[PDB]
This record gives sequence, structure tokens and C-alpha cells, in this order.
Amino acid sequence: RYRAILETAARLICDRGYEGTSMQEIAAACRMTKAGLYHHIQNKEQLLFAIMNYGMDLFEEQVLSRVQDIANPVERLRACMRHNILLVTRGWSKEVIIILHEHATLTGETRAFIDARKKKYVDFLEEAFSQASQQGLIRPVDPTVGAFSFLGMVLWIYKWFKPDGRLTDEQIADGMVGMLFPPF
Amino acid sequence: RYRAILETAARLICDRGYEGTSMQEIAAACRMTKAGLYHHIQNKEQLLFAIMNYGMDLFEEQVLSRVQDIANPVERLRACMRHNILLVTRGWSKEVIIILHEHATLTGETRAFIDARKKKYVDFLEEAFSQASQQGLIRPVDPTVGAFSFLGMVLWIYKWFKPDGRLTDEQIADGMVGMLFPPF
Ligand SMILES: CC(C)CC(=O)SCCNC(=O)CCNC(=O)[C@H](O)C(C)(C)COP(=O)(O)OP(=O)(O)OC[C@H]1O[C@@H](n2cnc3c(N)ncnc32)[C@H](O)[C@@H]1OP(=O)(O)O
Ligand SMILES: CC(C)CC(=O)SCCNC(=O)CCNC(=O)[C@H](O)C(C)(C)COP(=O)(O)OP(=O)(O)OC[C@H]1O[C@@H](n2cnc3c(N)ncnc32)[C@H](O)[C@@H]1OP(=O)(O)O
Ligand SMILES: [Cl-]
Ligand SMILES: [Cl-]
Ligand SMILES: [Cl-]
Ligand SMILES: [Cl-]
Ligand code: NI
Repeated sequence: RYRAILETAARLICDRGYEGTSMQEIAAACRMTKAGLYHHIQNKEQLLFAIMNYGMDLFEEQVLSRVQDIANPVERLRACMRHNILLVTRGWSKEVIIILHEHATLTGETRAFIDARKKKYVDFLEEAFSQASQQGLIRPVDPTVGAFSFLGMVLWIYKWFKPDGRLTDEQIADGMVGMLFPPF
Repeated sequence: RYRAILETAARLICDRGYEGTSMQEIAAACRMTKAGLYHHIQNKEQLLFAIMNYGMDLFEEQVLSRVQDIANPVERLRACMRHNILLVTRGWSKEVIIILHEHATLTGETRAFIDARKKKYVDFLEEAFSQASQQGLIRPVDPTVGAFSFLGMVLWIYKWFKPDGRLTDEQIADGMVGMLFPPF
């Protein structure tokens, strides 16, 4: 219900961009009037804030919640990569893309909160790289270098991947997992 | 003399973005009137075109021209990664960012000309991944997945790396090379 307003405004802000869209174009795209929409939402910046928070809820529901308890740290990184790739290459890519593109559009207060949620994921990856090196499950590497290589590989996917293409997202996930986390 | 206009305008277009930077603004950052600037550049999108080609020229002079003849295909990928990482982390970080952020700004022949130079790099990486797989120098992997994992790791650096930080760019290059192209 109320999520339908976020998920529809995410489509416009994504294809057309944040600046290109106004609160009026989103009211039209909804069954509400320019007045009705402003009753559910404070302003435009807070609408963007709600979209990004919704995107992190989906990320944590489909990725972090499901892998953060995996005992073996490299098995935890492999699973995290698969879940994160599948999130990027399917329907919820709308809210994920807005988080990356519109990162700089937020105000100071709201960017601090969203980034706090992003930083928990980065710290999750770094900890897993650290544990995996100590236990001899991956070739040693600085945890920060490993985390941002992980994220660079995965999140770059939305720039080139086409679902009608030669390979499925599942085949891509297998390739990246085996290349960054091979048997060791 | 002419690079001054491109370097200066790239700083603006990089910080303020393409839209939000006008010919009037650039004509001021450079000590000129609006017309004196037009004496050496056609229009705004031509300025963007020249900036992107300048950035691809720098990339080819510092990266591709120096590594494309390396015989061993995995040694070729390692060197290519090192050179590309150092390009992302140093004085020419402005032009490369514009090539990525403004990738969809151009259209027509100019767009196609830039995208052809970009596609030449991807195809270079894909060919080297293929050769290294057949020759048993890297763990087998689809060349397209290897190429865009390469590019994701390397180009994502502009979003987090700070030169005043804990690690140097050379240390980051060492870690990334060891992860993607270890002894095999
Ligand atoms: C110095 C440095 C900044 C130089 C550069 O800019 S290098 C390129 C950096 N930018 C990127 O990597 C962003 C993603 N890459 C691209 O968009 C392309 O490589 C560009 C050369 C920019 C051209 O864009 P575009 O015409 O839209 O290309 P496409 O969207 O058609 O696809 C690009 C390649 O990905 C492939 N692809 C897409 N989906 C799949 C799939 N499901 N399975 C297997 N392959 C797939 C697609 O076939 C294409 O590879 P090619 O076969 O054309 O070599
Ligand atoms: C659904 C999914 C997409 C969820 C996500 O969004 S995951 C994150 C995706 N975005 C990115 O990866 C972009 C790059 N990452 C970041 O910018 C940060 O992780 C963010 C949390 C997003 C923003 O944090 P922010 O407050 O802006 O801090 P910075 O922008 O300055 O990022 C610098 C952090 O990376 C590290 N770093 C930077 N330079 C170096 C260096 N020379 N040597 C070693 N480490 C370095 C450094 O650790 C820093 O993090 P801190 O230790 O300062 O907390
Ligand atoms: Cl899984
Ligand atoms: Cl799982
Ligand atoms: Cl970000
Ligand atoms: Cl691009
Ligand atoms: Ni799973």
C-alpha cells in the first residue's frame, strides 16, 4: 500500500533521475493529487530517504539476514556474493541503483544515517575477509581491499548485465565466486 | 594551452556535473569571456566530447599502450591492473570520472565513437582472460565475467580511496592483483 508509493517513485527517480523528476510528476504517476501525496510524505528529500531505507530493508532481508550467521567465513563470503548478485540482477535493482546514483543528493543528516547502514555491510565484509585469512581459507589480503573488491565486482554488474544476454545471473554469480573465492 | 581549458572545465564538470555547469561558468573559471572560449571549442557537448577523448588518450598512453604487447596473458592482466589502478588514484582521476558519470550524456556519432574506444578496452581484457584460461595460467572463467570483474574492482576505487588514508595506491594494487591473478 504505502510501499507502492515508494516503489513507483523509485521507477521515475531511477530512469529519469532525481533532478529530472518533480513531486508533481510523481503525483500524476500515482492515483493521488499533488495535495494527497504531500499528506503521506514530508518533502522530496525525505521521499528519497524513504526509498533508500526501503532499499536497505530489502538488502538486509534478502542478503545480510540470510548469510550473517554462516559459520565458515569464506562460505559466508561466497553466499553473500551470490545473494548480492541476485539482488542486483532482478526486480529490486530499482532501489539499489537509487542508493548508488543518488548517494550525493541526500542532506548531511540523512546521508549519515543511510551511510551508517551501508557501513555495517562494509564492516561485515571486512570481518569475514579477516577471519578467512587468519583461518587460511583465502589467500591473505587486507580486509578493506577485499571488501571493496567484492563490492566493486558485484555492484558494477548493473552497468552491463542484460537478462536477455548470453549468460544468466546465476552463471555470472558462479564465475565471480570461483574467481574471488576459489578452493584454498 | 588547449589542455588548460579542458583540465579546468573537467574540474567543474566533475564536481558540479555536466548539467549545472554552463558555458558561462566555464568561461569564468578560465580567464576568458564567453566568446573567447568559443574561439577554441564549438559548443558544450563538443567540450564534453573533447574531455572524454582527452581522458581516453591519457588512459591509452599510461595503460593500454604500455601493457598491450606483454606476451604472457596473465602478466599482461596484472600489469594492466596496476597501471589502471594508479591512473584512477592520481592526477587524472577527474577525466576518468567524467567518462563514467557522463557516459550517457552524448548521443549519435560522438557517443558511438567514445563507446567504441571503451569497447576496445573490454575486448582487450576479454581476449587476455581467454588466452590465460586456455594456457592454464588462471583458473578457468568466462572472459566476459573476468573482464567486468576486473573493471568493477579497479574503477570502483574512485568511490572510496583517499590518498591520505592508511594504505597507498600501490599497496591496493598489490592486494587486488594477488586476489584476481594469484600464482596458479
Ligand atoms: C579508462 C576507462 C574509464 C575506459 C572505460 O570506460 S572501460 C568501460 C567502463 N564502463 C563499464 O564497464 C560499464 C559497463 N560496460 C558497458 O556498458 C560497455 O562495455 C560499453 C563499451 C560502455 C558499451 O555499452 P553498451 O553498448 O550498452 O554495451 P551492452 O549493454 O550491450 O553490454 C556490454 C557487454 O556486456 C555483455 N553482456 C551483457 N549482458 C550479458 C549477459 N547476460 N551475459 C553475457 N554477456 C552479457 C554484452 O554482451 C557486452 O559485451 P560484448 O559482447 O559486446 O563485448
Ligand atoms: C544494497 C547495497 C548496494 C548496500 C550498499 O550500498 S554497500 C556500499 C556500496 N557503496 C560503495 O561501496 C562506495 C564506496 N564505499 C563508501 O564510500 C563507504 O563505504 C560509505 C559507507 C558508503 C561512505 O562512507 P564515508 O563516510 O563517506 O567515508 P569515505 O567516503 O571516505 O570512504 C572511505 C572508507 O574506505 C577506507 N579507505 C579509504 N581510503 C583508504 C586508504 N587509502 N587505505 C585504506 N583504506 C581506505 C576507509 O576505511 C574508509 O572507511 P573508514 O575506515 O573511514 O570508516
Ligand atoms: Cl547461497
Ligand atoms: Cl545461504
Ligand atoms: Cl555509495
Ligand atoms: Cl561506462
Ligand atoms: Ni544462500
